[PDB]
Amino acid sequence: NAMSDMKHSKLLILGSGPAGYTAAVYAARANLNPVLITGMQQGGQLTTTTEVENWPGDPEGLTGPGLMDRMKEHAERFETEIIFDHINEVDFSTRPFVLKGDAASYSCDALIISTGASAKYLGLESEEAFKGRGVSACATCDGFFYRNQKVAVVGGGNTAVEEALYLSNIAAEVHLIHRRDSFRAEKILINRLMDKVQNGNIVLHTDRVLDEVLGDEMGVTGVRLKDVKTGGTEELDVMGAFIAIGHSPNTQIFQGQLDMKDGYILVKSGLEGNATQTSVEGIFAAGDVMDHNYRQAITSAGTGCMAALDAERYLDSLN
Amino acid sequence: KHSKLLILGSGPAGYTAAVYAARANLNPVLITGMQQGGQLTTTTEVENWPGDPEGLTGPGLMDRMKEHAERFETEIIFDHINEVDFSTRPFVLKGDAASYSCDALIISTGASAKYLGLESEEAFKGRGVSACATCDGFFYRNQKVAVVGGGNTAVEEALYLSNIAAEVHLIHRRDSFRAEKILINRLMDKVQNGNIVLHTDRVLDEVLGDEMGVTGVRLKDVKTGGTEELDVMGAFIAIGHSPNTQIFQGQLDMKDGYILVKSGLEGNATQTSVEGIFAAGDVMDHNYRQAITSAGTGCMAALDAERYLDSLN
Ligand SMILES: Cc1cc2nc3c(=O)[nH]c(=O)nc-3n(C[C@H](O)[C@H](O)[C@H](O)COP(=O)(O)OP(=O)(O)OC[C@H]3O[C@@H](n4cnc5c(N)ncnc54)[C@H](O)[C@@H]3O)c2cc1C
Ligand SMILES: Cc1cc2nc3c(=O)[nH]c(=O)nc-3n(C[C@H](O)[C@H](O)[C@H](O)COP(=O)(O)OP(=O)(O)OC[C@H]3O[C@@H](n4cnc5c(N)ncnc54)[C@H](O)[C@@H]3O)c2cc1C
Ligand SMILES: NC(=O)c1ccc[n+]([C@@H]2O[C@H](COP(=O)([O-])OP(=O)(O)OC[C@H]3O[C@@H](n4cnc5c(N)ncnc54)[C@H](OP(=O)(O)O)[C@@H]3O)[C@@H](O)[C@H]2O)c1
Ligand SMILES: NC(=O)c1ccc[n+]([C@@H]2O[C@H](COP(=O)([O-])OP(=O)(O)OC[C@H]3O[C@@H](n4cnc5c(N)ncnc54)[C@H](OP(=O)(O)O)[C@@H]3O)[C@@H](O)[C@H]2O)c1
Ligand SMILES: C[As](C)(=O)[O-]
Ligand SMILES: C[As](C)(=O)[O-]
Ligand SMILES: [K+]
Ligand SMILES: [K+]
Repeated sequence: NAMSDMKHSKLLILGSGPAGYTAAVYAARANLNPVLITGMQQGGQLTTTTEVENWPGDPEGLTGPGLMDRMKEHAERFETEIIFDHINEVDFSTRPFVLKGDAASYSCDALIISTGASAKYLGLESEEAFKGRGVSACATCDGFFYRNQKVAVVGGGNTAVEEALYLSNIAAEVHLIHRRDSFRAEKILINRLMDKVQNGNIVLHTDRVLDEVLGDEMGVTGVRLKDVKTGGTEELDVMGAFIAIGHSPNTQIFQGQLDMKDGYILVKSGLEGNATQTSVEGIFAAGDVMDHNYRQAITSAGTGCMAALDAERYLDSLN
Repeated sequence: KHSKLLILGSGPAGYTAAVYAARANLNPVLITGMQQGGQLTTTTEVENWPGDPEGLTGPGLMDRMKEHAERFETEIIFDHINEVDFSTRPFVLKGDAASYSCDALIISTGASAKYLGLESEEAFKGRGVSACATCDGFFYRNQKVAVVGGGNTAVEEALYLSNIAAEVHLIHRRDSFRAEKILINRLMDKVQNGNIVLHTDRVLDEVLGDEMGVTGVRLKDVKTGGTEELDVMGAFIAIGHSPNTQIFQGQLDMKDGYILVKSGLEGNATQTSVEGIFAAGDVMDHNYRQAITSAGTGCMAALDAERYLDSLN
């Protein structure tokens, strides 16, 4: 443990997802000697999915972990300095910028924020009570515990549908709960889903919200659903409940210091360059932390590249 | 031939759009244009496509993108659009022999090499003036050649030619280059220890040659106006690219040839000034112009179009 013998670098990148690692590749080739803080989820959100089929140019068989191992190797090839830490506090009122991690503090002249997003929970007291004892937000992490069991999935987007598909090969049955009667997942995934609904072991509970997670002193034994149209409730017996209701941008540490809207970092955007510039000159943002609309790996990688070229131009304008 | 979605262009923006459109069950039809695979098919080394191991080549990446689009059953058509009508719905586009219509359109027709516009430069095209080093470089085996330009393309072309030609004369109107720093390091190693010669603070004043082709160039000093002559067998022009938008003039809002799009943080960012027409890649980006950013906006254009098509019912 050190006393603010701060590590200074010209360019600091927060995050080890596709935006952060693409930013590193471009910044290293620009001779910026980037330093990248991985955060607690090394490799980012893709490391919890098993198949990526829309990373353009890859043959059948890519996995999430596989792509992000390649991305780390690529940043390392250009001598990116990669540090396993997690930033818990920042000071952007001062130059150089100061970021406090759990291991050390860091300072920089330019900062790329690509801290991505974390799984959202419903915010129920019973959901919180059963976390780790049958409530989970990560099906690849916890699915194998439910072999031949009944499990629930809550949500109606790409993550929920993918998690229900993944669990259907492990669990005896998957109860997919969603508050409307149609899904916003990719159509190819909806086709796979509906094939398992009519021929397989997925059961739909549309127009439902999770009212309460039910359980004993050991863990989950069911969920109560509420009909969104009538207010009536029913019970479903399951041993596990996977929460797949979206991801929230990881921006809590920047509150009050960057312009933000609904937790997303605002950037210049536009067609005239400097499109990833935040409200603080010299701080740029890339990936899911500033995109509430597209939220793909390829679009995250693309804005990661833009943040590195923006930062390079900004640092060049200093000297 | 009608389709819900037509994509113009077989570069990384077009093919990423096709992958996403195909997975959205839109049955995309993609027109390749004349340069099948796009600009990247003319570079030998791609080192900043994130996640690829050492040794990726342009044609190799673009072969992979095409297979990816084919896997999801994109319909890929070798044709080139010479005329469009956007005042009608569905939109109508005319290729070399057949006509196409669509309810939604993604334009990702990229950019093509600019020439200086000199009379002698025009006169010697195909006879020693070229804008593509990997297409023509083999013809100058152990010869002296010139490259004009100061960006990533000119520096990469001078480096590529330096393994083929005896001497490469790199001509640029300032004394520093705007290429990636790692490429400038490689260039300066071959300047000090190899067969590349810098002619900084120079512009190409005239291409010289005989009845068969180029035999020299006249350079002009940008500070004094004095001139000198260089003996070369070939001149490669690498002064940037210009967006392939001529066929859209008068039907989409444009600025300097770039198609304008909504942009912004609220979605529909690739929407042009015509509802149901979207643009992605180098046709709408004059600032970043990389394969990875083109792929990203091709993804956005496919998701914008899917929402548009859904809204029709
Ligand atoms: C289950 C699942 C499946 C998916 N499948 C696909 C798919 O098939 N195709 C696709 O295109 N997209 C997919 N996505 C989306 C894709 O994962 C994201 O769009 C992409 O990962 C976003 O990249 P990013 O770099 O912005 O953020 P992330 O990948 O979220 O990475 C953010 C990084 O920031 C770091 N970080 C966070 N907070 C801090 C802090 N305080 N200090 C330092 N570092 C921090 C994290 O540790 C992480 O490394 C999927 C997502 C999920 C959850
Ligand atoms: C020599 C060179 C080296 C490069 N190296 C790199 C690199 O290492 N890394 C990197 O990231 N980027 C590199 N780039 C840039 C990269 O090539 C572009 O950013 C990217 O190709 C743009 O993709 P795109 O799909 O927008 O356009 P393009 O790849 O240009 O594709 C446009 C497509 O549209 C088609 N088209 C044109 N007109 C019509 C029409 N009327 N009808 C139908 N179709 C039409 C064309 O046939 C072509 O298929 C390089 C470029 C060059 C020239
Ligand atoms: N294969 C892939 O490309 C892939 C895989 C995973 C993720 N992604 C991308 O990553 C992003 C995140 O995906 P996601 O599915 O995690 O999020 P998402 O697209 O935001 O979906 C959230 C789903 O949960 C529902 N929901 C949200 N809050 C809720 C609440 N409090 N109670 C009940 N239901 C709630 C939403 O319902 P409504 O529909 O009623 O709002 C929606 O169906 C998306 O852009 C996605 O496309 C892509
Ligand atoms: N490795 C890669 O990532 C890679 C490889 C190739 C291309 N690209 C990208 O694709 C885009 C296109 O690059 P590019 O190099 O083709 O074009 P560019 O970036 O526009 O550079 C054009 C170069 O030519 C010079 N120039 C322009 N017009 C001129 C004229 N009339 N006479 C003399 N000189 C002239 C410019 O000089 P000034 O500098 O004096 O303006 C500049 O040096 C770029 O954004 C580039 O980074 C990337
Ligand atoms: C709206 As702003 C100050 O983040 O460019
Ligand atoms: C920039 As516009 C007129 O296409 O919204
Ligand atoms: K996935
Ligand atoms: K290249």
